[PDB]
Amino acid sequence: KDTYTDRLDDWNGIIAGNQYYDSKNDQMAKLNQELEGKVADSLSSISSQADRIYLWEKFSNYKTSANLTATYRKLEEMAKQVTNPSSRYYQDETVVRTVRDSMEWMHKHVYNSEKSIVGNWWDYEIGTPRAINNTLSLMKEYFSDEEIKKYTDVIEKFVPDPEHFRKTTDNPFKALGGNLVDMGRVKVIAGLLRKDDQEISSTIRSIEQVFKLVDQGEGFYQDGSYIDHTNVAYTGAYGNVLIDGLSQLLPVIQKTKNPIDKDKMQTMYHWIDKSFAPLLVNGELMDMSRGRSISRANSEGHVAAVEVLRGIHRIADMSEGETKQRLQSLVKTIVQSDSYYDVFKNLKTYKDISLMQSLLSDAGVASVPRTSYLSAFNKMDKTAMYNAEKGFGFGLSLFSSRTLNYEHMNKENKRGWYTSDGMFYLYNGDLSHYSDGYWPTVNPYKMPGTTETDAKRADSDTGKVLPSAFVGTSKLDDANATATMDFTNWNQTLTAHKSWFMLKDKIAFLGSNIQNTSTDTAATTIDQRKLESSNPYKVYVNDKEASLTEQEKDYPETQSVFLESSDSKKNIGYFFFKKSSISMSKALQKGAWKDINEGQSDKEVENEFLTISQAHKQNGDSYGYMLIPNVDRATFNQMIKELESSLIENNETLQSVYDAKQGVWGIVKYDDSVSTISNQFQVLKRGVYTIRKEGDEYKIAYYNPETQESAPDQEVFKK
Ligand SMILES: CC(=O)N[C@@H]1[C@@H](O[C@@H]2OC(C(=O)O)=C[C@H](O)[C@H]2O)[C@H](O)[C@@H](CO)O[C@H]1O
Ligand SMILES: CC(=O)N[C@@H]1[C@@H](O[C@@H]2OC(C(=O)O)=C[C@H](O)[C@H]2O)[C@H](O)[C@@H](CO)O[C@H]1O
Ligand SMILES: C[As](C)(=O)[O-]
Ligand SMILES: C[As](C)(=O)[O-]
Ligand code: NA
Ligand code: NA
Repeated sequence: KDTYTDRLDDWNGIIAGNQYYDSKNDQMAKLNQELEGKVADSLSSISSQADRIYLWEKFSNYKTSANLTATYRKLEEMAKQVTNPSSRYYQDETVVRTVRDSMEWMHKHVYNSEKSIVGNWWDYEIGTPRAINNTLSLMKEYFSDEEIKKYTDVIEKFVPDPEHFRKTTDNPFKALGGNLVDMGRVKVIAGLLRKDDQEISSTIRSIEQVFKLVDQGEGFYQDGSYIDHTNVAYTGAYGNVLIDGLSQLLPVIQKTKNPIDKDKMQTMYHWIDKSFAPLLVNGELMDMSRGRSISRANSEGHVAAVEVLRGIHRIADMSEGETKQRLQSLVKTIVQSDSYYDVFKNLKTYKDISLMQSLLSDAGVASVPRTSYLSAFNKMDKTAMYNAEKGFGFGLSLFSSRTLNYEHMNKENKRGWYTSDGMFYLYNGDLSHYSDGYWPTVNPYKMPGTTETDAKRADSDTGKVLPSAFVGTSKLDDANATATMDFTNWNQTLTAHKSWFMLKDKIAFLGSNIQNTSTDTAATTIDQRKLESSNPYKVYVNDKEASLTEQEKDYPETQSVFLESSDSKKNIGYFFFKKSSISMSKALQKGAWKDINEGQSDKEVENEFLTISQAHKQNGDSYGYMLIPNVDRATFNQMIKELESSLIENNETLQSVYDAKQGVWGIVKYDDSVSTISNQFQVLKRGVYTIRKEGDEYKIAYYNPETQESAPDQEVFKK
């Protein structure tokens, strides 16, 4: 036909990839079989109505916008198979007619220009328009240009401006990040289908906004942080959509009359290296960056990581030289380190499957274990740490006056209340820990690392920002960093100076100035670990075996707790600097995804959890322990003797831990007094410090979380 048809061909090759199908290809045949099964269920349940109320009973209530998108996506699946020579529905007359009559019908009494948004705007402006564009693009050889325009006009009505969304509403918003990229998958493709040049260029010009790094608001930051929805850490969900979608569009956009400059897109590599890579551990995308996505059963950590990975791979594929090789190496190593999730379970197009296969089999592409790293995403109040030598990841989830604690929207993530109240994540040998139903079964009132009262919480509640701006991480190098959070709980009835000292192969948790003005009880959850019935843990308290029950047992005068597995890479030890009074329990916890996300299944799910907590019955209480993972029993026992005097101070104004072996100090100061440390030096400014001594020279890393600035050494360090 023309260049528009040419671009749409490229698009079809990216969103479906039928030209790349090979029946002898196992992974490919598996996706084909899934699509076959999907079309057969749709065609068999579609109402052979005499013009009935709906096309599919399951998606009948057209008041629930979700049903418009689900319906058109079923037609897209049909379009994918009708153009697949290997599908039993290839060129099938009844499927071609079902798709054509279904479009005329939906366009008749459900989705048209004379309609208004009912329910979610996203379905009307992104979900449905994408499914329609894809359906028409794939089956453009069965539709007339006039029919195509006819079926896309409704998209032009709901989405006429490539710069704003919710345009037909009373309060539209500027499109950026993930939503802006979907604006390209909506208007660039519809523009191609309609052969509308102004639409194409105006939309590509708008998408280019996505390449600019920001220092405020939504978007990617220089330090690797990604914020969306005003002030929510969102690299792992909206960022996913951003890279996933942009990578599909680029090859098509780059072949139109409005290609995008090569230096404008150079920031893509910054996202990959600074924003995405640090959040990927053993093939898992850290949940602290996925917002409300965590409450979706079909998008657990390893699954969400493939959206990013397939996006990175595409980018690598259209790159060249060492950039291509290096990105290739990045994707290869991450995928191969994932022994838990089969990457192919989330590569939904033949070209994506093909790319992955050749990548994994090309001996020319290096696949070397990733090195140690520590990212202080201070612009989104999150910190990611990875130790390659011992093999564990650590995630610190916080929030402040600059960021929302959790997102509960569209009935999703109803109980994420405390997922940012100083919650921590440990990524060890059990790659499935935060998967297999962790979210719907974890007790939402006892999120690991958090200090909270036992007051009941409502599902209808929504996120809040923190009163204090004193939240931040001072990074010294790839293995050492210190963080603090001037914590106040949701109803301002409890406070705590929570601090963390990341010291290469361990993390110290310090909390002081714990006050409670309410009548509820306060306690800090040391941990709530999801167990594997296959790899049971042998629990020790003070080095003596302990038998945990469903009922809470008290362990006063506890100096240590050790969780021993047959696999040392799953071991977790906790060393209490000062004998502490803790309680522990191991109980089967049940729940359903629908409990935390209305749109999910109410099918019962269950998992065994080991919970460790320390109550705080008096004002001015505190806690202090070192988390030491991946070492065996004897090594842990030897290490706690070494750390005997690692606690320097832990009060209302000063918290510090010293790593004698490393010669590294972690310090948090809440005021400007002169603090003398280990009779060696003095720190003089309120803020966060990570200091290392090398001979008589001192390496200083200082960060004032409030002003988001460091300071000349002579201002904060002395002697
Ligand atoms: C509360 C408000 O002003 N608007 C609500 C819609 O929110 C917009 O949605 C998104 C997005 O969905 O990515 C980004 C925008 O920043 C945000 O203002 C919301 O989607 C709908 C449906 O829940 O209700 C509006 O009131
Ligand atoms: C980032 C986010 O949560 N976006 C919401 C949509 O979720 C994404 O949907 C798709 C897609 O259908 O292509 C891909 C992603 O993995 C998933 O996170 C969600 O479907 C819609 C409708 O509820 O709302 C968006 O805000
Ligand atoms: C807003 As609601 C229904 O999830 O509680
Ligand atoms: C139902 As409710 C919001 O009280 O949990
Ligand atoms: Na309630
Ligand atoms: Na509710």
